[PDB]
Amino acid sequence: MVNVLKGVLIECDPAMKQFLLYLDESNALGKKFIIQDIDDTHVFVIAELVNVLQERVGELMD
Amino acid sequence: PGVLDRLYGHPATCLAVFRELPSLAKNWVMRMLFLKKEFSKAQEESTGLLSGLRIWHTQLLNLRIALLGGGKAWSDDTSQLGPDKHVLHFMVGSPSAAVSQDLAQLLSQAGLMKSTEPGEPPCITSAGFQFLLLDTPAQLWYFMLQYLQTAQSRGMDLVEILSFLFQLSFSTLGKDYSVEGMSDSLLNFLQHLREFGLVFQRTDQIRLWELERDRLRFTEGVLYNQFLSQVDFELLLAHARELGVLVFENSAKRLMVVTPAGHSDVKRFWKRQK
Amino acid sequence: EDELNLLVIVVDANPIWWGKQTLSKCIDAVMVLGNSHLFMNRSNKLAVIASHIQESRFLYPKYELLTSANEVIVEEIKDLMTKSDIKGQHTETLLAGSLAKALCYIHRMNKEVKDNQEMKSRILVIKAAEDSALQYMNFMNVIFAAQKQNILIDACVLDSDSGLLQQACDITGGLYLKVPQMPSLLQYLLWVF
Repeated sequence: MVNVLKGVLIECDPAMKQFLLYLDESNALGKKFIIQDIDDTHVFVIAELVNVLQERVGELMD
Repeated sequence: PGVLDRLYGHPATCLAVFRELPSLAKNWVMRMLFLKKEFSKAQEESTGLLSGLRIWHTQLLNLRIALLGGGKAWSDDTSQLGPDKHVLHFMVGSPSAAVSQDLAQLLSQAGLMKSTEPGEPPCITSAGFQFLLLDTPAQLWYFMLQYLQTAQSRGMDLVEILSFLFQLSFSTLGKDYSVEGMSDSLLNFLQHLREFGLVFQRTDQIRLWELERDRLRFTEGVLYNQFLSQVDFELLLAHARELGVLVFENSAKRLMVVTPAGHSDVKRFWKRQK
Repeated sequence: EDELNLLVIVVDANPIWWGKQTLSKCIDAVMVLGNSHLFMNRSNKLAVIASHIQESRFLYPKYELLTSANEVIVEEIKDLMTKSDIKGQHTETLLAGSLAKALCYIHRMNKEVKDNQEMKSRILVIKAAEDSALQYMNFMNVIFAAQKQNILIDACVLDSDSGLLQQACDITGGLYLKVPQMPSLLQYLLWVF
């Protein structure tokens, strides 16, 4: 089962904020690159480099 | 009179018994201090002997004058003993003892100037690795050594003392780290150095804990694992992450799991053997 | 330092010191204490008296004098050691006599000082011995004189039971301490009073 590995960052956000990151993912310019996938409602596989952006954008956004 | 040797003897016995491993000696040594002491002491085991050595000079503070001179006489013996002996605990003991002899003003500046012990304090002072505890006794020794010289007219030691200058790099480090304790020790060295030789030398805050919390926000740096060949290899590789305590998440119906970066390598090794 | 201060130390010589088995050490400690006391202020003076079994005697009479004080004390005590009044041959000591001597000295020093300003004095007793009924009138006479004089009599009982001394401190408004651990003598002298 050690078939495949992928370095990624695991984000453990709440059931409220997660959907904003996804929203952030779409309807965005130079984006949609951001989320690898939604593993759980709470957790997402995302970014790497994008994490700095996702966090900052969330901050700036309401 | 006869009672005197007996009573104090019992505490000599107690210190002797739990002499080796820890730091039992300090309290008992003090009691021992009051009641050729140095010559006789020398035979006894080093640790504890040094402890007694340390506190006795401190304890001195007419007949007292006689005592100091007597101590001065065998300052060499302790000094010979100090070197040669030279853990952090031991190291603390050797400088603490040296420091104590220094304040007494019994030690000969010459002799001290050319001795390994002075090199050793700045050596530990230089190295980043030494702990805060070693640092404070090392620092104190230096301060006391300089304190001892109330002249510098005739004090070769106030040359080697200059070895403080070497410390600045160490202070730069220490500063880089948030080691306030170390820095304070440095300042004491500087201030003391200047002192000896000065003549010769020319609500509202509620938003501030919230602004601190704005600098912390979570995610983890991570490996994901997928496309696992059969369930036994998820469960082995998963249980071997869970005992390593670096599972961030798991879902057995996905056959998918997550490890933070610090145990990527123990997983990469277990994936290769079994 | 403005006020001249005389501290008289009465040392109980009794052979009880044998039980103490050391007198030599007690002297060394007392000397250290005196040196510190004299060093604290220019105006401090010290007088030392020995209350022996047979009689009271003056060991010594400023800090500059300390070297003199040390020699005078060592020599004086050695003379005292004599066999008579040996061990508990005589349980008591002549404290009344010692106190009388102390008050006389304090008075004389005071008169000279009277020419000048006021003097403050206190008496310290290092007590090894036991009190006796015969002693009551004489001791109390001296004690009461001190109280009237407003001279505190402090007492450090290394051992034995001198009730009169305990009473003496109470009347005098002085301090009385029965020392547990006699080897801690130096600490008591410095700390206690």
